[PDB]
Amino acid sequence: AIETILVINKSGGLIYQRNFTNDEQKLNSNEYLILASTLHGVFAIASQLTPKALNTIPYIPYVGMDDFFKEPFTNWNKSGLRQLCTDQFTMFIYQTLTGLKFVAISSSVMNLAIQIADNFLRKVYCLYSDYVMKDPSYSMEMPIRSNLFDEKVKKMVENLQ
Amino acid sequence: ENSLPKVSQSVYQMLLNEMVPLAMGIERQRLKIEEHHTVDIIRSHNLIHELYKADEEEKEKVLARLRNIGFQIGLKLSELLIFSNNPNLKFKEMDLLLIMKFICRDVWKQIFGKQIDNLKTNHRGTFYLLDYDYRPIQSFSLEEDAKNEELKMIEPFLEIPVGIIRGVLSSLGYSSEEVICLASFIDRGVSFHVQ
Amino acid sequence: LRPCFVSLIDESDKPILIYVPNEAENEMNDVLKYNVLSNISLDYFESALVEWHSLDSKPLLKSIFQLEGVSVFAMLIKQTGLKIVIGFEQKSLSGADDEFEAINQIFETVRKIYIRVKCNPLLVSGDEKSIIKSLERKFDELFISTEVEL
Amino acid sequence: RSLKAMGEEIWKNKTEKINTELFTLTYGSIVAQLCQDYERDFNKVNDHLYSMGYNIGCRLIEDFLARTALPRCENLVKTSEVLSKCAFKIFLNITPNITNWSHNKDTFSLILDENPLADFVELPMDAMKSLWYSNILCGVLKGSLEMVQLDCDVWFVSDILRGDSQTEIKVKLNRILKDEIPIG
Amino acid sequence: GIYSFWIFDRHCNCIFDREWTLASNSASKQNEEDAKLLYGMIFSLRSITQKLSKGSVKNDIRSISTGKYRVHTYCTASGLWFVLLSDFKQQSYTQVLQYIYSHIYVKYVSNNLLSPYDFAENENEMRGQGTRKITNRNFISVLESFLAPMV
Repeated sequence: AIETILVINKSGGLIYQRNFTNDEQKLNSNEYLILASTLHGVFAIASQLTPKALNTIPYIPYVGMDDFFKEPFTNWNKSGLRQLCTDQFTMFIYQTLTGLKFVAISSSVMNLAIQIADNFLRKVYCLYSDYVMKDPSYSMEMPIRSNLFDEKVKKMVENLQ
Repeated sequence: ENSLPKVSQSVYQMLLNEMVPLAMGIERQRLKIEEHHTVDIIRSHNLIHELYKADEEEKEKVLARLRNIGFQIGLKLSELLIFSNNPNLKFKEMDLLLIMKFICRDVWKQIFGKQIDNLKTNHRGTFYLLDYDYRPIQSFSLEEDAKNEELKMIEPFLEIPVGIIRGVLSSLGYSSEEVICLASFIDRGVSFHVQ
Repeated sequence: LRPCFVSLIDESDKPILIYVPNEAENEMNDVLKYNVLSNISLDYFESALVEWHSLDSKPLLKSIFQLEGVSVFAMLIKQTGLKIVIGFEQKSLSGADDEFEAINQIFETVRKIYIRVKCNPLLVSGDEKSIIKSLERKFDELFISTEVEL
Repeated sequence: RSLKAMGEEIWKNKTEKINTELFTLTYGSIVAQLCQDYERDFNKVNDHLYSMGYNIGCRLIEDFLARTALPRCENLVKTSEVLSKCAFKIFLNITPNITNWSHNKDTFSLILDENPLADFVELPMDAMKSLWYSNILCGVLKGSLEMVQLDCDVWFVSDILRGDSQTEIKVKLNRILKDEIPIG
Repeated sequence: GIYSFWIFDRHCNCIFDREWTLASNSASKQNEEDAKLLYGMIFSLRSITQKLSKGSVKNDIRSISTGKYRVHTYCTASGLWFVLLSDFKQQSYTQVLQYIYSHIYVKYVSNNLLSPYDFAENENEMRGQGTRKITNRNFISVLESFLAPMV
């Protein structure tokens, strides 16, 4: 259901883009960076609406057949954008405590629907922090040029659908 | 019986709203619209109706033009009512001021839809008809600071069915007069009064 | 069920309107009797120790009279000095108490009609002419012209 | 074709019926009111019938979008055909046809089959020149289309009375500028 | 739970009055700054989904689904953006917003000829710093009638 994944660094810039299974393109690189800068600008102001004028945990369904940690975990994203839905796609956001934002955009629709696309996105943040965090070519906050990263998340797109 | 021709009540109804700022723009005669040929200045329909009663001009000459336009409607629909349908009550030449109850039982359903009337006549000298929810202006709004300031405004809208029912009597041939009040019903208002 | 006149007097003992139904289209010159019946009741406000008023909460239907073919009374509200009276023709008179409270409540309907037309600011300074025609035009359907409603 | 059938579905959705001849007399009456009020200046009633049309079409278009939940068109080529069938057919029970569809796709014309403004209409020889009868239609089309952010100009060029020929409206697209400066 | 209704035109203006239907949090203006920053969140994200378009059509925005609440929008094709901030108990109100456009809006605003299109004050500050327009006796009352079932 998911067809493109981005990751964002904490200083408001794109890190990685892969248009996985859409296979007709019109977007080159810096327009995706325009999306990355604008979602960082949106996620700036998207807490202080405070419309209330005043414990929530995610869960465990075992996405991606083992998994890494079989427990209903916490999440740091208590105030801000989580997901969007339009008539042609839907999009997802997961932040870390450190500051990396973890985009996933899905063309079809896939409560529980945020929670499955949260449970996917803890796995790739584990997979980010084992396969390009431990890499001496990777200087900090740069793009990802590990091909070893890229098929190991390309395998997990077909381990989703 | 026969039910052949149909066009919408909606565009009709906004045209029936829109004869009055038409007439105010007639009396008062840039958005350069038809720039192939000419130009227009502007036309503030929200302020044209806020120029008659919200500025208190000499509308009294203009009120005859609201009175005039319904007459030619009111003259020439009695023949069109038998091309509307032919229900055999449609004949005109049996009664004088006693089928005006029943010609306004049909054309008042054919330009205003409903038939809630409660007619009253004093000794069959003067006949008056009233209704509780008038179909143009009980879809209309206010500026919410009061209500009584808004009933100053709507007074030219009442004068369009002056010309209609005066048209039908002059279609029968008459010089009998007519005046309009504005009622207030108590349950979930405007009255008409002809001689 | 039909009044024979309608009379209206304010607190300065000035008659506002001595309205008579059907003086055109029917019999004239008994209006000359009707307004002097109204003036008999006007100087017959309180006379020869006969007291109409004992309840000060709501001014109810006060003392009935009968004089030379009519049956008159008074209803002094004592609110803004309004002194309005209604007679009835004694010919068609049944003399019951639901009749008596019925003419009490239609006296309060004509009280309602006067207090509605008293504060209509759709026309302002309506105090001398066609206020009278307008209130007559609101009179002449509440007791008559019911003939075609059905 | 769905947009073929939308007009018939809305014609079973909405229930609003006036007989068509009653509409014609209320249009002939108001143009007669302009004809006798103003000084037989058939030139000088096209402008103000257009002013009627402008100030009623820019309140017409949003109830048209209320009944027809349609996205905002951006070319000429789809809004021409949906104006040629749906936006008339839910109001006026007609289907005007687009013809003379120009190669540069900036202009066209529109034959309409019949109109309920000009069903049984005769004009005098004083009125027989220098007047277009449905300039309110020019008004409602131009004031409709400038709400939806395209400043097209249409102008109705030939009556079935004036010249007795055919019924056409010459149309021309212009810029598609959208609103801006949200910073202020 | 519904927090706030707002009305957004093409000229980046809100036309929502004193906060209620649980926008006062007591029926279960100071937010004129909040009109701008709600508009900046939507219009920027209008341009995101506009730039990803598939199949010869544009894209309407159903709902940004934030943390600890939601926001539901209905952008028209006339540039009217009916926005509604839920509390994540019900799903998208994509026909409740059609009911309050086709019935309570267009039959009570833009048919009433004593009130305008609310466009501009005969002047060129439509894009900001303008006092709002929608104050009707009927419309505000019948809106509050309709939405007191929700909150």
